[PDB]
Amino acid sequence: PLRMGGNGQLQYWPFSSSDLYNWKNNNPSFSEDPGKLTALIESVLTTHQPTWDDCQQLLGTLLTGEEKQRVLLEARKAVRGNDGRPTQLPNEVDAAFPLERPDWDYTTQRGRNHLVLYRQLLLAGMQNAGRSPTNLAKVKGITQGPNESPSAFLERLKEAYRRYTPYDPEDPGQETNVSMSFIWQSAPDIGRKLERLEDLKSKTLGDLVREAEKIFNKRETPEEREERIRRETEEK
Amino acid sequence: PLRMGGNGQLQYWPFSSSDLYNWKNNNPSFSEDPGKLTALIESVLTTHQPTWDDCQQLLGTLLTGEEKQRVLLEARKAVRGNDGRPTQLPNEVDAAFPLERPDWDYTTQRGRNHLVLYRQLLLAGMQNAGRSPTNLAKVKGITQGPNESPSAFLERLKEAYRRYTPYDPEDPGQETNVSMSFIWQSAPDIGRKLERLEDLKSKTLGDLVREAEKIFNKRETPEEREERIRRETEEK
Amino acid sequence: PLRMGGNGQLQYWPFSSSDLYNWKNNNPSFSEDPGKLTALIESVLTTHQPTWDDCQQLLGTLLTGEEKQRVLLEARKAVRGNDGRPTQLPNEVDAAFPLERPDWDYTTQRGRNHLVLYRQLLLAGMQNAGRSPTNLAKVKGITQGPNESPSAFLERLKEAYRRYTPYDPEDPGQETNVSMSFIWQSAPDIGRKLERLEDLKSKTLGDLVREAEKIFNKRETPEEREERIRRETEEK
Repeated sequence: PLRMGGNGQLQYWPFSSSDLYNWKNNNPSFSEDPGKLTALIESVLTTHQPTWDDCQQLLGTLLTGEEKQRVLLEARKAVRGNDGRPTQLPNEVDAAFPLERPDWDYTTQRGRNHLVLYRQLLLAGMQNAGRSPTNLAKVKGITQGPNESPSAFLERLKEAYRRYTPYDPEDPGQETNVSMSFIWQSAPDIGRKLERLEDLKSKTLGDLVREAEKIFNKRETPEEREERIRRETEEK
Repeated sequence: PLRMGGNGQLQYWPFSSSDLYNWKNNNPSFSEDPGKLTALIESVLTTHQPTWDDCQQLLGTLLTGEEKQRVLLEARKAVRGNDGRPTQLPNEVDAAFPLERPDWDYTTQRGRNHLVLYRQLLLAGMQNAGRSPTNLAKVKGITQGPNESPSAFLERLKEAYRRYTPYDPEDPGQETNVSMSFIWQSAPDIGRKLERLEDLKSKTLGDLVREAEKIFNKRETPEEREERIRRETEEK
Repeated sequence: PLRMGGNGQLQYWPFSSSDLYNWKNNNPSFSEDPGKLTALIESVLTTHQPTWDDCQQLLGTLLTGEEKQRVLLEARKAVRGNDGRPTQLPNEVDAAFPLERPDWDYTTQRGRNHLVLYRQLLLAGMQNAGRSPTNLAKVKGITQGPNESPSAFLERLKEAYRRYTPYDPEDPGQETNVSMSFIWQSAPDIGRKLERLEDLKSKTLGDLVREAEKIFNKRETPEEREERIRRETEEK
């Protein structure tokens, strides 16, 4: 890790093994649920400002051999040339994301910039390695459970988009797409009412969740329903 | 109708009733399939350069009383103020889309500009009146038939988006949304292969149609299949 | 451990015993799987910049008496003279990799260089001690499992090369050799297709893995197969 010392100079210290093992033990494996470790590592990359060697310990400790490999190749595939486009030119790929220890000096602006880029590419690698073979059926299979809140259902639906499509459900250009899945795959009472909303085209994903919550939050308690039935007094 | 005369001056002539009645008789009613008459009228608005009175004959002849009313209110709802935003200010609405004969003189740039705008708003009115209550189930219900070509299926899917959602399936921002429905609702053999395409995220709607056609075009003729079976020679 | 202090001077602190014991407890023994501890120690040698005494604690804590001995003799066997060749000259061997505490002063370039070399030789020792009696049958016995991904299979195949041959499967000169084992020992459907690839000679190990993944990723789901069978409608 690196931190700005009291003297205005970066200061280095190695990761405590307790932190590394705690991070490992409190999360699923990367393969089981890539989002978990990816989010943890994204955070650490910022708070701990790891050097290249530190990143090797992170990866080496939190990922299996096969996972790390996937991530590293994905990171190298994320390198861009000075024209902002992908590049497979060995020297450019090696310079951005070296597989062997680089001579980066954190006391230099040059070293720092490489470290920044390296960390950014590492994150990209994990994000992309966390992707699986596109399978739209998995997205269509996310249906709101009878007790499931609209916001909880939406999070599961977004997770399926992330895992099983190339589309980022948080992109502004995907909003109507996620919105349509949300409406279609909500519980039937909710979906029928969302479909009938006035100025439906104008509803954001957040609007739709709030409208679904109004219906859900109108759940009509089991006790209440039973009481009504009892007071039914209509016989056959 | 108006046309540029041989002397560089606009020339007026009334619609032949044969054209009006032919247009009516060769198309479904607006209610049955709004796209038909809307496209015909959009074309005529250009080729025939109708005046306000001509537009009344068009509407009066091709639409029922109830359809025309819907269209006219939809057209007035499409009027924009000078700030490009909707306006319900009577004077602005009346000036753009008058319900009673205006004093527009086609020999004046002023008259011509009003005519242009009027025609544009009329078209907008028809496009919007042609919309129905949002019903996502209708879009999910468009499934490729066993003999249906991928391009024919895509056109039916787009028609459902137009009729039963507020989303324009031709908008660039809707492409991934339409693409996902196209993949999910294609015939199962096709959908499974489209889902497995390399660099799926990179495929346009046109790309997906071409890939689906390759599979469809690999239909494996009934005769061929039967022949194979005959030459099976595998008994039980 | 050593680290560059805020004053530009190396600073020493002893290993926390919690780190040493955590490293031990979270890994297999060296004998069980040498790669585990070797990779951990390679990392620590960099991040913790251990002195000669620190290295004795590392080895003493993570290895058994018999393992440490193997490693130390292997490290001394890795010493090179100034002509880049092996040397068994006592003074040269002792100077590079001393068995008794040396007078290396980390505040001197002389001391630092010896420390660098010592750590490099220690790593070499572990890498070589981790080797076992050459046994090609073990490499031929690595066969892809029916559920095993091509990348997971390749990692197991490389592990067998490391453990049971003198060849480094990551060497550029071994690529065709590993490639041929990969093709021959892949699952039969995959191997038959890899063998038929156009311009096979041009395929890297990475290319072959990607081609095998396309076949594997075409696994034809059990459910799918069953469905097909049901819809078979061919009786006997």
